Amino acid sequence: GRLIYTAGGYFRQSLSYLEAYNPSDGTWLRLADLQVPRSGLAGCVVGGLLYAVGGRNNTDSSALDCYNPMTNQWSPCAPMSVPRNRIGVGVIDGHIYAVGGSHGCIHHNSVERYEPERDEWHLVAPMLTRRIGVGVAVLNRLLYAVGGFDGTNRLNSAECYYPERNEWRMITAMNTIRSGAGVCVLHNCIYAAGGYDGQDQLNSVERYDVETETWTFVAPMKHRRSALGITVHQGRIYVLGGYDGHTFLDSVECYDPDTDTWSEVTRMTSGRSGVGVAVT
Ligand SMILES: CCN1CCN(CC(=O)Nc2ccc(S(=O)(=O)N(CC(N)=O)c3ccc(N(CC(N)=O)S(=O)(=O)c4ccc(OC)cc4)c4ccccc34)cc2)CC1
Repeated sequence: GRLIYTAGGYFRQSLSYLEAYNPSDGTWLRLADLQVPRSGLAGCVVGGLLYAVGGRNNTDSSALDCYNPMTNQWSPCAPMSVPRNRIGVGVIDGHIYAVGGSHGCIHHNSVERYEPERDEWHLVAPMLTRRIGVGVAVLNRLLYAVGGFDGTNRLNSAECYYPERNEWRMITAMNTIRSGAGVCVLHNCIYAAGGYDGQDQLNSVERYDVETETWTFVAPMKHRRSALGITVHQGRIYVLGGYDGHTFLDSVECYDPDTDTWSEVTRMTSGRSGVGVAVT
């Protein structure tokens, strides 16, 4: 079936593991290592290929790498215009948007679009706010950028990028300050799980309802975590690993909306934070 893929991460050092999880049977698979270990990166899928974007290696990375699940092989792509650690990523119409992130102490508000048909990156309109450790979600061909750190403030704001118009507009702020949160879209809402509010790692979780332009809380996860991996598979949310203030988790929790519950459904081969994640 489809698999949940987790690339890179951090446990004492930057990692190059690429493992895949099969929710239809609880199995883990070991795939080809990343050529350079990275954490703080994001994953996404376009046309069957997995992409590892940005992060920080063993200095901050502008790398974009493609993984073919059919050949079990990694291949370099065109690099981004700038290094982007703690990057968020979305896909619109087969094009990868790289949002925010950091290069040393520069906190990006810039955004660039990658086209796989050309192996080219191009800058689009910059966000209204600099954000590293920013969650990114794509709903209704709109790209949403949620939380993060702007270099001075941890943020609870969120903005919205309009591709046809090439512009950003703020939207309603979350109830909670969140950097390094997990953000995805499940059943036409934006979900923001976990994060770091400035003093603690969070386990709260709020979804945004576009119509009501409201953020409302939902059942919190069992393990407070930041810098977690997140994805959606067969109508549920999966959060993977992360840091809870003391430990690098190996926990994988699964949110079911209909029942509004978080189950623990497996554990990673080892505990880690700062993984990129995708499903294909
Ligand atoms: C310098 C002194 N010191 C401090 C800590 N320490 C132990 C340690 O370092 N743990 C540790 C914890 C995570 C990693 S990581 O996942 O790999 N990584 C760096 C990467 N790119 O690899 C990242 C760090 C911080 C982030 N956040 C946003 C943001 N802008 O900071 S955050 O989640 O909100 C946060 C977490 C923790 C926190 O402290 C509680 C505050 C905010 C990230 C967000 C998204 C993706 C990666 C992030 C690596 C080591 C050793 C030494």
